[PDB]
Amino acid sequence: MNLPTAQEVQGLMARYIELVDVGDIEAIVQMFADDATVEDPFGQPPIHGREQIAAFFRQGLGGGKVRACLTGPVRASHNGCGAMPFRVEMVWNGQPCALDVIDVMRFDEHGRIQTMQAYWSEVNLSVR
Amino acid sequence: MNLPTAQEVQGLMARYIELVDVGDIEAIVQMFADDATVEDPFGQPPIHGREQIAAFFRQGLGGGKVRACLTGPVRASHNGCGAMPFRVEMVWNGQPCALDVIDVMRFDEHGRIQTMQAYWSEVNLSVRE
Ligand SMILES: [Cl-]
Ligand SMILES: [Cl-]
Ligand SMILES: [Mg+2]
Ligand SMILES: [Mg+2]
Repeated sequence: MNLPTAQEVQGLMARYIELVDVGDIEAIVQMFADDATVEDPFGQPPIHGREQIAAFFRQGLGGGKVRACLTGPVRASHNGCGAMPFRVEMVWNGQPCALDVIDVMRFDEHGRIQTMQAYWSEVNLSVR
Repeated sequence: MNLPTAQEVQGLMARYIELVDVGDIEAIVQMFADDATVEDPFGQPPIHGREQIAAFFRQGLGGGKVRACLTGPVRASHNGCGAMPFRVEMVWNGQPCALDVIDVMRFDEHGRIQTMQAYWSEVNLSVRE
């Protein structure tokens, strides 16, 4: 509970996708530190504020049917950071779709997230 | 090339992995901006400039026997950045091992790598496959 060790990073990151897949918005939002920023998709301004991280997520996961799965292991550093590949199954244009995503996270001392960057574009989005 | 779009970033990144996979250390370096910054592994201090970058890559790759392959699609942005998952197979002490990596690249307006972060560690080395 201090800065996560690489093995522990592999744990918080993978929690984090479970939770997202099970749809627990409230549990997602206790993972973020108070000053934490969300860039999703990377390219677009950091979000920020705990009401605001919680409206972000509630806009993405509210309607309960999203499924998110890792598609390879969590790469983890020794300075409390990591990156992961995954896929998301969602709805676009009324129809089911997927989306391949990569997250990079830094974990502050308190084992909470501080930055989250998500990489994807249309170029990753596939209609099923 | 100017800043790269998203489709252009997917293609630049995938070529980096080939060039790595074939071991053309001058062609790799030349993908980088003249003043580019490598952090590999992210967290060890940034390797700066093509001289230093060349010394780095020669020391990883010059021994031979490294092969590198993507393991899913490149995740691109519209601000010339991306991210890709890949696996590096090598031979250590004559035992083969696999290393799972994600590189994160930021490209300039010539379409040269400005900055490369490589996320991995010792969790990510697996010495039976
Ligand atoms: Cl992977
Ligand atoms: Cl993937
Ligand atoms: Mg090849
Ligand atoms: Mg320049």
